[PDB]
Order: sequence, then C-alpha cells, then structure tokens
Amino acid sequence: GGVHIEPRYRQFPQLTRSQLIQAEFFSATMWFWILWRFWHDSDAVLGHFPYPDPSQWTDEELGILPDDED
Amino acid sequence: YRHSIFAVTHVLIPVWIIHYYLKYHVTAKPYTVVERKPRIFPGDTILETGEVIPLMKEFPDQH
Amino acid sequence: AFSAPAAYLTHQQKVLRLYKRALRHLESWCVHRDKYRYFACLMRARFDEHKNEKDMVKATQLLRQAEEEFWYGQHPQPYIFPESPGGTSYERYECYKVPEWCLDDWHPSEKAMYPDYFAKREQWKRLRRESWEREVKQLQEETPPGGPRTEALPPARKEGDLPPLWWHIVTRPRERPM
Amino acid sequence: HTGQEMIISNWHWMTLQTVELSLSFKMDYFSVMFIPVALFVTWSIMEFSMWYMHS
Amino acid sequence: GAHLARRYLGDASKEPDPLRMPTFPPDYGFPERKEREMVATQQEMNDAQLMLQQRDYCAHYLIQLLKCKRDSFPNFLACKHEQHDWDYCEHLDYVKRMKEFERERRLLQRKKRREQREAEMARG
Amino acid sequence: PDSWDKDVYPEPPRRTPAPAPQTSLPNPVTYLTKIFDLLVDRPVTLAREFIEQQHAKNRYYYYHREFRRVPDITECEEKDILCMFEAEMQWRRDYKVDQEIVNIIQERLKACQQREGESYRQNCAKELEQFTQVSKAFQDRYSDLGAHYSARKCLAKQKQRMLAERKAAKEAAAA
Amino acid sequence: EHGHSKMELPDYKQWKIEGTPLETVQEKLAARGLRDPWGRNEAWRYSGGFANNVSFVGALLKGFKWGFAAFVVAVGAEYYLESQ
Amino acid sequence: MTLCLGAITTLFTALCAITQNDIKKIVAFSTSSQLGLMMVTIGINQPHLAFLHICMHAFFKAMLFMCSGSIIHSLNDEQDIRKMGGLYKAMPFTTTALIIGSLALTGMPYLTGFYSKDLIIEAVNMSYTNAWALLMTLIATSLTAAYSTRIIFFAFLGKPRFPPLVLINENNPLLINSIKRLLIGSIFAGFIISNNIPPMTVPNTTMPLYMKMTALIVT
Amino acid sequence: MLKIIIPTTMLLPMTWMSKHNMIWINATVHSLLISLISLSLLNQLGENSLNFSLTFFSDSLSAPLLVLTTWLLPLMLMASQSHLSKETTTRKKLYITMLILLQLFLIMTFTATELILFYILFEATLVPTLIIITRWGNQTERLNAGLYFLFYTLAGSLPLLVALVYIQNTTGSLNFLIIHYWSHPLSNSWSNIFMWLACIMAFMVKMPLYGLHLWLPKAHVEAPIAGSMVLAAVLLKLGGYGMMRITTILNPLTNYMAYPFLMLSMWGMIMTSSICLRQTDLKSLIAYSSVSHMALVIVAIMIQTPWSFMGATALMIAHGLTSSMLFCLANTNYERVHSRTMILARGLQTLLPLMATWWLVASLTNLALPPSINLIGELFIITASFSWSNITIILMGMNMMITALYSLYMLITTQRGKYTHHINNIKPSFTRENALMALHILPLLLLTLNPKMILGPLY
Amino acid sequence: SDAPPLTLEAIKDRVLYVLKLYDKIDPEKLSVNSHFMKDLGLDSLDQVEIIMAMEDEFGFEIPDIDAEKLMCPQEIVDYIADKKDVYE
Amino acid sequence: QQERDPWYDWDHPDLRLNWGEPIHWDLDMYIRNRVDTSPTPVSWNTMCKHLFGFVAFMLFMFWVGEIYPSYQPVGPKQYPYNDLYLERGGDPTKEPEPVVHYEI
Amino acid sequence: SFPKYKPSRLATLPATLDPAEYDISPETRKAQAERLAIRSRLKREYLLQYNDPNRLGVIEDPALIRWTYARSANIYPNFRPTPKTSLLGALFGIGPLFFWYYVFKTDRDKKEKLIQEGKLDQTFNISY
Ligand SMILES: CCCCCCCCCCCCCCCCC[C@@H](O)O[C@H](CO[C@H](O)CCCCCCCCCCCCCCC)COP(=O)(O)OCC[N+](C)(C)C
Ligand SMILES: CCCCCCCC/C=C\CCCCCCCC(=O)O[C@H](COC(=O)CCCCCCC/C=C/CCCCCCCC)COP(=O)(O)OCCN
Ligand SMILES: CCCCCCCCCCCC(=O)SCCNC(=O)CCNC(=O)[C@H](O)C(C)(C)COP(=O)(O)O
Repeated sequence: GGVHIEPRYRQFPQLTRSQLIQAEFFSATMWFWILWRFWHDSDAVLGHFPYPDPSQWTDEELGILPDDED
Repeated sequence: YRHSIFAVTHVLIPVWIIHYYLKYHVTAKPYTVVERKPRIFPGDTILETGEVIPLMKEFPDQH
Repeated sequence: AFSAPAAYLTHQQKVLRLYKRALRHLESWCVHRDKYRYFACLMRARFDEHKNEKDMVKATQLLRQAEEEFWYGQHPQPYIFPESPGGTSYERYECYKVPEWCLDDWHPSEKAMYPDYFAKREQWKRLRRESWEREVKQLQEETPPGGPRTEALPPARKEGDLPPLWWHIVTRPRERPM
Repeated sequence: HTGQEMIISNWHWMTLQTVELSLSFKMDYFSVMFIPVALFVTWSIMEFSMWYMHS
Repeated sequence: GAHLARRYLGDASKEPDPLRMPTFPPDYGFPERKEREMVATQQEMNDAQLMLQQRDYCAHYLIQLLKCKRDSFPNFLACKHEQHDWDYCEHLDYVKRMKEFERERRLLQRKKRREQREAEMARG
Repeated sequence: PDSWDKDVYPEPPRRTPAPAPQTSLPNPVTYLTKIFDLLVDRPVTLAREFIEQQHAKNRYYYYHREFRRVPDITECEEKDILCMFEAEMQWRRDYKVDQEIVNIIQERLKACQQREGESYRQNCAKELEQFTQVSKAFQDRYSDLGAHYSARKCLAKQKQRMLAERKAAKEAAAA
Repeated sequence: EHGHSKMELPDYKQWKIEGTPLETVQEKLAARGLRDPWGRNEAWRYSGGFANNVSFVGALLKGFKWGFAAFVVAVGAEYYLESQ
Repeated sequence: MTLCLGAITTLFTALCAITQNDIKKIVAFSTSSQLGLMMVTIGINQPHLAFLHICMHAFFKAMLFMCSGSIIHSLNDEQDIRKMGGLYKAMPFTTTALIIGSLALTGMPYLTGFYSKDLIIEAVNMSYTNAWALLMTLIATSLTAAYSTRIIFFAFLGKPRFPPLVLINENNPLLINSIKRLLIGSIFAGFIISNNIPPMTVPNTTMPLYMKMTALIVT
Repeated sequence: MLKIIIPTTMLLPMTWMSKHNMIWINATVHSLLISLISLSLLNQLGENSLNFSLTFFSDSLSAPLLVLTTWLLPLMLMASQSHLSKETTTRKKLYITMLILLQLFLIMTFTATELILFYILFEATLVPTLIIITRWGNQTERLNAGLYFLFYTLAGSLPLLVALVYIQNTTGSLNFLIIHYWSHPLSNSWSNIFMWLACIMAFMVKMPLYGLHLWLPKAHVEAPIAGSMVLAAVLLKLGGYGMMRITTILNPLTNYMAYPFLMLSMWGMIMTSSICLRQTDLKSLIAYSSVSHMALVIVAIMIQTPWSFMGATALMIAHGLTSSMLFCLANTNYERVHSRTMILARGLQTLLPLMATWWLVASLTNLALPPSINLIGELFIITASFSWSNITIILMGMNMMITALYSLYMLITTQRGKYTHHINNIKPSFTRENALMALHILPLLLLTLNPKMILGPLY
Repeated sequence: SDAPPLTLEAIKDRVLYVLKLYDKIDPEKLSVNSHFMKDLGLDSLDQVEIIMAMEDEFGFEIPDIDAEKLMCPQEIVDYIADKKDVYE
Repeated sequence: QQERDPWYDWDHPDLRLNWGEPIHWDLDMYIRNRVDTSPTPVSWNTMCKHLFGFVAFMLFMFWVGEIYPSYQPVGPKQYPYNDLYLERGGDPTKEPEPVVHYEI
Repeated sequence: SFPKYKPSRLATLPATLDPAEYDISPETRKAQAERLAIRSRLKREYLLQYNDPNRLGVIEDPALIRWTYARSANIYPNFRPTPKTSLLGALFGIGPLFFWYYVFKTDRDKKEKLIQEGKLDQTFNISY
C-alpha cells in the first residue's frame, strides 16, 4: 500500500514529508479549532451568568422584620 | 463499477425486500409499527384538519 | 532448554544466576540507559567485593543475605521479553504448529500439489528408517548398565551414523510456521 | 430534523397464555444515535485490522 | 460550599435543612406575597411533551427553542437568542431558589435570637 | 386499511404539524425522502400491483368456525362423563378466548405508551385502568388453578370466593 | 517485494561517548574509581536524530504556531467582513 | 448504590492505572475508569449525559487503542513502556493522534471529551450526593490526567530504548486513513452532536467561579 | 398410531433377511422414513388430545418425545456402524434387533392410554438396554454397571405396580382420560403419603434424583455409543413423562410432599455441577451434566405451574439432543485414542477443525446460549421457581454459572492448547461423523424457530 | 510483522559489532573463534554481561543453563541461528 | 504446575509434565489454567490485610458521606400546577389540596 | 536487615529462600543424583518409544492410568468409617439440605400468611 522504507540499524528511520505535513496539519487544525471556539464561545469555560452574593442582599427583599414585630 | 454493483445488490436488493415486507405485511397487522406522536408547538398548522394552534400569553420580554 | 540439566547447581551457577536476575530487575527499576549503566556498574562493584573470598561457609552466608535483599526489592512487575515464559506473546504461535505426520493423511489430490516436496519427504523417511535401526544398537551399546545417569545423549561416531534420537529435534515445526 | 421515534414489532415469535413474545426493535434516540457511532468506529478498526493482521 | 462546613461543624439547628424547606410560613416575611405566573398552559405544554422535570416555570422559552430547532434544522446554529433567553430564565429561577434558601436561613437566625432573648428576660 | 377493526384497536386522529421553513437553506431530509420514494417505493408499488392482480385473477374464500353453546360444568351430573367432556372443552375454549382478550388489552396499553411520548404517565390512564380491570377479572377467574387445571377446579375456586363474599356481606349487613 | 537490499551496519568507530549523559556517568563512577565497559554500546541512542529532545509542553504545543496564525487570519477576515 | 459503585470503580482503576508499564493495560484501566464515571453519571440521575459521554468515549478511546497498536506493531510486538523511547519524531502521525486523544480524554476545552466530561463534573458538583463520591470523582479526574501524562512521557519524550534494528514505519494508507477518520471525529463530533441533539435536561446556568472551573484545576 | 408401530416392527424381518453388507443401509433408510412418517404426530389441538383408539392416544407432551425417539434410531445406527465392523453378521443383526425393539417399546410407551400398559412397556425397555450394556461393552465393569442399572430401577418400580393396581381397585380405572376427569383430592394421611411415595419414587429413580443417581455414571460410561445415546436422550425422559402423567392424582398432597425432593434437586444441581469441574473422564462429565439438567426438570415438575411444565418439556427435548451430540463427539475422540480421558488427547482444534466447530456448538447449546431451546426451558423453569419462591434464584443462578464453567472447561481441555506429541494416529474426520454431528445439531437450531411444538400441552 | 529475513552473515556481523563496542575487549584481537575466558582473559561476570548484551541486542533472552556454556562468538551465532531457524 | 521450570524440555510442554513421572492427586486443580501457588513479591497476609483494609475504609467513608451529604445553598425546585399533579400519576377527580409557590 | 517474606498455602516459599538447600550434605547430593537418575531412565525410555518409526499409535503412560484409577476406582476399597469421615459426610450431605429446607419453608410460610391476610399486592401477577 505504501512505499518501501528500509531498516536503519542505530540511526533515525527514514521519514516521508507526507506524514510530516499531515501530522503538522492535524495538530494545527486542532489548535485552530480550540482557539476559534474559545474566541467565539468563551462562556462555556468562564461562565456567562454572575453568581450573586447571598450576604449582599438586604432584609427588605428577604422578608425580615427587625426582631420585634412577629 | 465495483461500487455500483455493490450498492445494487448489497444495499438496493435488501431495501426493496425490507420495504415490501414492512409496508404490506407488518403494517397489515395492527400496532406492529407505533410512532411517537410528533411534537406540537404554538403556531403549528395540521395538514389533516387545517386549524392553527394558538400562540402563547405574550410573556414580558426583557433581556 | 537445549542443554540437559545437571544434578544440582554449584555455588558459581547460583551466584551468576543471582547476578543476572539482579541486573535485569535493576534495569526494570532504572528505565533510562545512563541511570541503568551507573547503577549496574555500582552493582558490579558491590558484587565483586567478595569475589576473591575463600571459605565456603561465609560465602554461603552471603548470597543468602543477597537473596533476601533481592526478594525485597524485586520490582513486582519486571520487564519480560515478549517470547519469554511470561511475555505477552509467549505461546502466541503454538496454535499454528502442526506435526509433520499430519502430512501422511493428505488426500492424493492434495499430494498432487507440491510433488517435489513429497519426493524429498520420502527421502527423509527412508533415511530415518535406516538410521533408527543403527541408533537403537548404538544407544544399547553406549548406555551404562543400570540405566542412564543423565539425560544427555551421545553423538554419532561412525561415517554413516546419525545422532541417536534425531527425528523429533530436526523436524521441529518452526518458530513462526504461519 | 423532527425527533422521530419508532417501535417495529415485525415478527411474532410465540405467545404464552397472556404474554406475547415478538421480534421487536426499538428505534428511539439512543438506538439511532449509537448505531452510527458504533458503525463508524467498527469501520475504522476493521480498516486498521486489514494492516495489523496482514500476517 | 462554606455552608456545609458551618452546618456539619457548628450548630445543626443554626442552619436550615434542605429536605424540610420551607419551615416557616410564606406570609411570615411580608403580607403582600405576590404569586408566580406560569406562561404556557397545560394543553400546549403537553403537546410539546418536554419532560416531567423540564415542566417548570421556564417552559415557554424552551418551547420557543424547540420551535426554532425544528424550524431552522439544517443550520443548527441559527437560534442562539432563544437558548440565551431560556438560560436567563433558568438563572432567574436558580437565584430565586437561592433567595429562598437565604431567607429561611436568616429567618431562623432571627427566630433563634428571639427565643433566647425571651429566655434571658425570663431568667432575669 | 380495512385489514383490522378500528373499534377494537383505537388510534387517535394523528394530527401532524406542517413544515414552516424559517431559512432558505435547502434541507437534506426532503431530498433524501424524495429520492427514497423514487428509487424504492415505486418499484415496490409496481411489484405489489402485479402480485395483487395475479391474486385477483384467482379469488377464493375461507371461513371462521362457529361453535354452539353446550351445558357447562355447573349443569353436569356428578359422574356423567359425556357432559363433563363437553363442558370441559367449552371451558378450555373460553379460557383461550379470555387469554386473547387480555392480549388485546395489553397491546392497547403498549401502543399507548409508545405513542404518547413523554406524556404517557397522563395520557394512558384510561388504558392503564382498563388493563387493571381486565387483569383483576382474569386473575380471579384463572389464577392458582395449577398445571392440572380444569373446569371443576375453576368452579370450586369461584364457589369458595362466593362463600367468602356472602359471609363478609352478611357480617357487614348485621353490624 | 520485501526489504531485501543488503543493508550495511555503521562503523563501530562512529560511537563516541562524547556529548552525552554518559560523560556524567563515567565521571560519577571515576569519582569512586569505576568505569562502564558498555557505555559506548548505547551511544547510538544519543547520536543521530535522537540528539534533540522535546519537552512535554512542547509536545502538547505541536501545531500551535500554524493554528494561531490561521486563527488570527480568520479573526481579521471576520472583523473586516462584519463591519461593512 | 450506583453512585458509590461508580465512584469506587473509577478511583480504584485510575489508581491502578497510575503505575502500569504495559501500554494496553494502562489504556484498559483508563476505559474502566471512564465506565465508572459513566456509572457515577447514572447515579446522579443524568442518563442522557451518560449516553453522550459513551458516544464521545467511543471515538477517542478507540483511536487511543489504535495508536497503541500502531506502536506495538512498529516495535516488533512490544508493549512495555520501559522499551519505548523517543517516538515524538520517529513516528509523527501516531504521536500527534495520541496527543489529541489524550487531550480529549482529559477534557481539554472544545474537544469531544469536553462536551461530556465537563458537564459530568458540573452536574456532580451541584447535586445532593455523597461527599465521598464527589471527592473520588475529582481524584479520578486528576489521576486520568496523570496517567495520560505517564503515557506521553514514557513513550514519546526520552531517548530511545528499543532494540538497535530500527523497523519503525508509518507509511501505510490503511493505518493513516483509519487514524485520521477518528482524529476528525474526536475533534469535531463533540461539538456537532452537542449542538444537534434537542435539549434533554435543565442546564446548570449559574455556578460559583471556582466550582465552574474545578475540572480544569484538577486536570 | 399403528401407522408408526407396524413399520417399526417390519424393521425386524427387513433386517434379518438383508444382505451381509446391506444391513446398515437398509436400516438407516427405513428408520429415516419412519421418522418422516412420525412427523405427522406433531400436529396437535388446543383441546384434549388426538385419541386414536381405546389403546393408544397422542398429546403434545407425547408428540415431541415420540418424534425424538423415532429420529434417534438412524443416528444410533450411524454411530454404531464403526465399532461393530469386526462383528459377525448374526451379531450385528442382533444389535440392530435390540435397537429396533427398544424403539418399538418407547413408541408404545409414550402413547399408552392406560397406566398398566404404560408400566409394562416402561419396564420392558429395561431388557434391550441391559443386553446392550452388558454384551457389547468394552470394559470389565459393564456387568457391574448392568446390575446397577437394573436393580435401582426395579427397586423404584416394584412398589409403583402395587400402587397402580390398588388405584384400580378404588377408582375402577387407570385410563388416563377418566383419571383426569374423575380426579379427587388426596387427604393427608399415612396411607396417602405412602401411596404418593410409591407413585413418585419409581419415576424419581430414572430422572435420576440426586442421591439415587449412582447408577447413571456407571451405565453411561460402560455402555456403547448407541446405548449412551438412547440412555441420555430418551430413557431419562421416561421419568419426567411419567411424573407429568401421574401427578394429576397426587394433589393436594404434592404441595406438602414437594419439599424433600425439591431440596435434593435444588442443592443437587449444585453438587453434580461442581462434580463436573473436577472430572478426568469425558463420559462421566457428560453424565453428571445430564444429572444436573434432569434435577432442574424435577424441580419444574414438582412446582406444578403452567410455566414449569412448558419449561420442563422444552428442557427435556433440548437436553436429549444436546447430550446425544456430546456423547457422539466424545466417542469420536475415543475411537481414535482408545483412552476416554480428557487430559490425554489435547489440542485437537489444530488437527480436526470442523470437529472443533461441532464441539463449540454442542457446548454452546449445553451452556444454554439464547435463543436456543435449552435456554427457553431453563428460563421458563427459573421464572416459575422465582414465582414459587424468590430465594430459589440464588441456587439457580449459581448452577448457571457453574454450568458455563465446566462446559467451556470441556471445550478448552480437549480442543485448545498444544497437541499431545506422541499421538500420531489422529486421522481426518470421516463424512459419517460430520453428518452425525450435523444431524444432531440442525434440528435444535430449527426447533428454536417454532418453540410451541416442544412446549407441551399447557402452551 | 514486515521483519527482514536475517541471515547467518547478519547474525555474525551483529555479534561482532556488539563485541567490538565492549571496551574491555580490544577489537583487533577478537575473532569469531576467539574464546572468552582464555583467549580474551574475561571473568565469568563478563561472560554473563556479554550474554545480556546479546539478549538486549537481539530481543530474546537465553536460558541461563544454555547461556553459561556459550564461550565463542561462533557458538553464540550458532545458538541464535538454531533458535531463529536461519537457513543460510 | 505454573511454578514448574518453564525452560525444561518437558514431554508435555503445556502441562509441564514428564512421561512416567508420578502425577499429583490435585493435578486438574493446578493446570496453569486454574489456581497457582507461585510465590509472590508480597506475603499473603500482607496482601490480605491491605485489601481488606482498603475495602473496609472505602465502605466506611461511603457510609460517612451518606450521613453527611453535599448540596448547594438552594431551596427545593418549584413546579407550576400543584407540583405537577395532573401529569404525574393522574387522578383528576380528587381536586388535590392546592399549593402555591412563593415569588421572592 | 529487611522485612521478611511469610509463605502461605497459596503463596509458597521461593526456592532461593529455602534454608534446606543451603544445608548441603553428602547424602543430599546422592539423593539428588539418584533422583535425576530415575528421571533420566524414564526420559530415555520415553524417547526410545517416541522416536520409533514403527510405532504408529499412542504411548501408554502408566502414571496417567494410575492417577485416573486412584482418583476414581480406588476410593471405596480404601474407605474406612471413622469419626472424621462420618462427621464430614453427615455435615456436608445433610446440613445444606436442612438449611435450605428451613430457609424455603420460612419464606413460603411468610408468603402464605401475607396472602391469607390479603396484604400482598399481587396485582398484575397473572402468569405463574
Ligand atoms: C452458512 C451459509 C448460510 C447461507 C444461507 C443464508 C439464508 C438466511 C436464512 C438463515 C436463517 C434465518 C431465519 C429467517 C426466518 C425464515 C424461516 C421462518 O420464517 O420459518 C419458520 C417456520 O419454520 C418451522 O416452523 C421450523 C422448522 C421445524 C423443525 C422440525 C424438524 C423436522 C425433522 C427433524 C427431526 C426431529 C428431531 C427433533 C425432535 C423434536 C417460522 O415461520 P412462521 O412465521 O412461524 O409461520 C410459517 C408460515 N405460516 C405463516 C404460513 C404459518
Ligand atoms: C432405589 C430405592 C427406591 C425405593 C422406593 C421404595 C419406597 C416406596 C414408598 C413405600 C413403598 C410401599 C408403599 C405402599 C404402596 C401403595 C399402597 C397404598 O397406597 O395403600 C396404602 C398402603 O400403605 C402401606 O402399606 C404402607 C406400608 C409400608 C411398608 C414398607 C415400608 C418401606 C419403607 C418406607 C419408608 C421410606 C420412605 C422413603 C423411601 C425413599 C426411597 C429410598 C394404604 O394402605 P390401605 O391398606 O389401603 O389402608 C386403607 C384403609 N385405611
Ligand atoms: C534490584 C533488586 C535488588 C538486588 C539486590 C542484589 C544484592 C546484591 C548483593 C549480593 C552480595 C554478593 O555479592 S554475594 C557473594 C557470594 N560469595 C562469593 O561471591 C564468593 C565466591 N564467588 C565466586 O567465586 C564466583 O564464581 C565469582 C568469583 C563471583 C564469579 O565466578 P566466575 O569467575 O566463574 O565468573
């Protein structure tokens, strides 16, 4: 199916530029996809809706009377 | 040419047989093929009757 | 495998075997080559400190202490070569090894294929048939009375002789028959 | 597109008093989603095995 | 979380029990007590047959989202406004639940301070 | 299709939505359905027409068998074996028919559960009630008879149930 | 058709301990008075294309440069097309 | 019971995986831990999310095994990671594919494993569950990251350790095509399936800042 | 029914007036034709029965057993062809005569409108089997085995006869139809308890019940291949058929008396299955597997529910076919090795691949792989037992597990591994053995298409 | 697999290549028939290290009972050829 | 039989037995496909203690987690139509006791 | 000094850790010599009968026959009724039966009492 590549016996194996450009292209498209999604949809990681502070609410809205009425 | 004959016998012949079996024999008997009823949303129109499902209660739109 | 075992292991054999086992398990512990070389040289140095030692009792006190240390630090998951008795491919091809006598059961239509092979096979069968009659008497005469003392076999000593009991060693199926 | 769901009880095997056993297939969301994924993975692994098991 | 650390290490009765909410009358806070309003009626919210746990007060936005997802099918990125609105409604529901939690918490605080104050006055 | 009775197997009117394309992007589903029809349904339909005309060329009938009523086990003498045989056969046929009635109700229940989608717990309450009633009746009639069941054992079970009912009703009336 | 063309071995004078961690091993041994008789055998593991190593973060960041370039080009195109 | 069983399973199998030397054993303990995570998802009453995780795990775990097998065939039936050395440059396509697979397995954002595992963690944080089960789920996430690191480091970064006769070869169209199809899958299928299926559970719209990101910190 | 009885009788003069070299062909062909004719009996009614006459009647419990009985003879002839080659023509004709007599007795037994005629033929089947075991048996223990197979059986069945005649003195008839229609409850009494025991233990000994099973490994190991096939396939099912027939009169006493035997079966199916794990002989392993399956059948019969009876019928038919095929495979190995030891000849898959496939299918059916009829019977019995009591499942579950183990053990010890080196006389499998395995296995996978034909009268 | 069919020339060359990388043995004095203990003056531990180097270079490990009686490079080559079934 | 010599030239290499040698009574039990008695890197008692301890600790801590669950500072979820009465169970002819949800 | 390894039944003592092999004595060496002598005699006989071109069957092994005979047919003539055998037989052959009898009888009595009281909810339980 492929081309003839010979053994080497203690030196680096023969590499085709095809597999090199293919691996680089797929790694590059992985990183491009990650960056593109982070730019276009960043709310999936950092969140979009703020978390309220429970102590910052006032007793007016929480149904609290000054400890004397009821 | 190989993939043309493949799809003709491998894919096409079985589908004709399966379709023939389902639409004339399996569906001859009641309750053999039961489909989940399609979803109905406000504003949809039904082919059989023609009537229009009313819209909602105009909720207050904000943000 | 090939060599018949002796009655026992001398102190030399035990020490050499322990040295090889310790080197192998140290290699397992030290993955990298430079670290393994450093610690292997250090192990060799610790190993020959008592090389020139003389009396047997204290030397046997050693190698005994060493055995305990090795069993304490033996790397419960050592490296094993793939074809070794613990390897991941130890007996992978044992299902592809077919005995030669199976060929005698082939149909004549099957033997019509591959005819030169079967001519050579007939030559081999004839050679075995004669050599066996020679080998049986050679073993009868060469064997000490009262039975063999070891499972080591003598070679062939004449011109036309073949080694006694040779058929099932030379006709091993193969290492990777398929 | 729509959310098509379906049950196909095509072949009736046998009936034991009031219990009916038939050849019935469920083609809900889970089935129609897991069939293509398994078929894709199996296709790729078979292609890989064409090379891995050549000997 | 901190409420776990407080409840499991401090006074158990000091902090509310999620299994038994609420432990106080709804009118105990203030007498107005405006009610929640549910937008989608039973018939349409059944015809869309969402799910039994998706059948909350945010259901109308989910209906709109499903309407678009069926309508603009091939372009599965057409509608984000409805998804955003449904997420906002769910966020509002969650903050109302958080408000209820903190309301019962501080109501129990005030109640406890009460009966201890009357205990002090009785002992005096 | 007239192949089965619509009253025995009820089905709702099957209201379906109409397509409301909100985008100009052509979908693949409609084109796939069109090519599926043209490539599959037409040849199947023509083959069916050929087979149907061949069948219409040779038309012949078959009939359903009717069974007269016979005295049941309650009106059979103690040792009269002929009437016992007839009553036993009648009871066995009635048992088979009851089994098929329960089968029909169960099929209704299953079809309702599949059809209703996610609102089955509400929209199949009538079918659930009807199955509960049929199951109660069948269980009272035939359960616990054993492997060697017969009309006499069913009659004895019914008689014991009726004695229990009469005793309980009499006790409640005079309390 | 298999790999039959009579491959040759390299010359054994090519393997020099020079330029490896095996200097460190030999020096740390000689500080105690020892030598590695097989140090030269393994030099091929550090000699040729194996002379350069890549860090874990570098391995993870295999195609970050081309991906980042394509990403910024796409963002520039999108900005210039939306603001029209 | 389902939650407890899933939690103990994922923890124990990840802890066993953390120190294995056979590559196939490492990946097998990885898939056992992922199955335990699926069972945990079931235990917190989130079935469709568990199905989605099944679908993503299919892609990236199948590709991980195929890369492992490619290396095993390349180095003459060898599996022990003590004898794989520098393969980052020796075989680049297997390296990049297995890197992408290990990133997806650990839930690197905007990959196939993100859209399932991130939601798993968010759902398990804010549910009325055992404290212990949540703790062991977090530790299982950390150990998943750690054994992915172990595979990468011990098989691709150092100096070579295989026998001298180099027989490394990748140029077969069958292997390349089979790997690349699941590469494209494990990159884009997560997004595609997540955005095509109808919503089947209430979202976790609001989260504490530390609780929303906890999976990333653990990994 | 005489259309099946008369040709089987005519098989005798046809055999005795055949050529010295044409007895096997003639016997096989006409036995297959008789099986094809008996195929007619399968059609049944949802009502009572197919009452042919005052003497013979057929039911959907009798029909599958009759069909299997008729089908088993040609296979027995094919397997007996090989090891009787050096036998004189008279003795081969005598062997065929014994097989024909046994088939005739079984055919008349399964119809048997009356209980005394059923008893007479039920015990008549004892003589040809005894002669087959003790005459054409290889080992020296065959004689001893024969004695066991005799006396156990008679020890169980001599009280039964007494009980039977006693019943006719009280009810006036032993005809099955009148016994069904005129049934009355049995009061709890010492006399009724003993009449129950006398009616039951006769069929309990032949299943066999655990603790009364000792004759079975002996009789199966020391018998020739045809003897083993007929013993495991049909002669074990006589007890189950008799229990299904006779329990219609033992109620309501059966519920009270069920416990002593149910335990002996429910625990027994464990013990015997465990015995299969440590067995150095193939034939003994297959015999003990038969004991376990028939123990489950005993449980099903004692529970006495419609699902119990359907499962018991299906399991009886499936077990007959499976055990016969397993015995045939073991015999094909034995005819080559002459040893009858599991561990001796190994690695036979590499030498005889198609026979290894046959072994795999036979073990898979024995393992109760769905949707085979073996699992249909097992599942029906398990559901019925669960309805009887929710704890039985534990025992049942364990048995299932254990079964799988030894089944695959039997497959792995003999077929997988490395071949024994010093065995060089393993010739390729003949067309005869392959056809024998095919004719065993194909009816099973065909019957899994139409289960109602083997599920009995309560379907 | 796709592994080349190694020959006796390859085995001999590889064995001598590994032995030459052993600095304890000078390369000009060793031959295929050169004994280890007497002609090369090596201790038994050096022999077991040579056997281990052979194992690591060829990928299979020799049983110790066979390893301890390998004393010439020609004998090692012959043993490996016999194990791997090499024709020429 | 797993701990027999794997490099010896046995007559039955897979069984690791020699022709004519006495055979262990429990030979079927130890056939390399079943229980093996090979020595282990760790003592048997130590493994038993560690494994038992690991399981007991996990069960105890799971019980503790059941005693002390984890949750978020929220109240119970609210459902519109009387806690969704009609479509959870049904029974429309009872007019159940109404509950109304508090808007806060 | 190191922690010691403790042998058990299912984890036996390694050969290298056996102090017996270090107590080397002349009779020990002679015993090993005669052991390997009988092993070699048996191996010689087996190889003589195995390599024979005329033998075209199986090599009958007395050891395997002895093993099978002792496992199967030599049990009963050597059986002697002893308190050990009697108690073990009674326990392992009666105790499980009565235990399961008690369990099942208790379960079915509870179920029947619940049925008679009528509080069991056997609804939909049609098939039995
Ligand atoms: C390896 C290469 C293979 C190549 C061939 C491939 C072809 C694919 C087909 C393979 C199996 C697929 C099964 C598909 C089903 C087709 C057959 C089926 O439909 O027929 C069954 C029918 O088959 C029979 O029921 C089963 C055969 C019975 C076997 C009896 C054996 C007879 C002699 C054996 C001796 C007896 C020994 C055992 C004693 C009991 C069920 O039919 P059913 O829907 O229900 O109604 C029949 C028609 N009606 C509607 C008119 C009533
Ligand atoms: C391989 C071993 C199997 C051996 C099995 C044998 C045991 C069978 C059970 C007992 C056999 C005889 C039972 C009687 C035969 C039926 C007769 C009958 O039903 O009538 C009874 C007959 O009752 C008897 O005769 C009982 C006497 C029993 C004497 C022999 C006892 C043998 C030992 C029995 C105990 C063992 C029980 C379990 C044995 C299991 C098998 C090992 C009532 O008496 P009537 O005269 O009619 O009274 C009417 C007016 N009131
Ligand atoms: C990683 C796991 C832990 C490993 C722990 C290993 C423990 C190592 C420490 C062992 C301590 C010892 O050396 S124990 C030392 C035992 N006693 C002796 O060594 C004295 C006499 N030995 C000989 O003469 C030999 O033959 C010899 C000369 C060596 C070579 O022989 P050759 O000339 O024929 O090659």
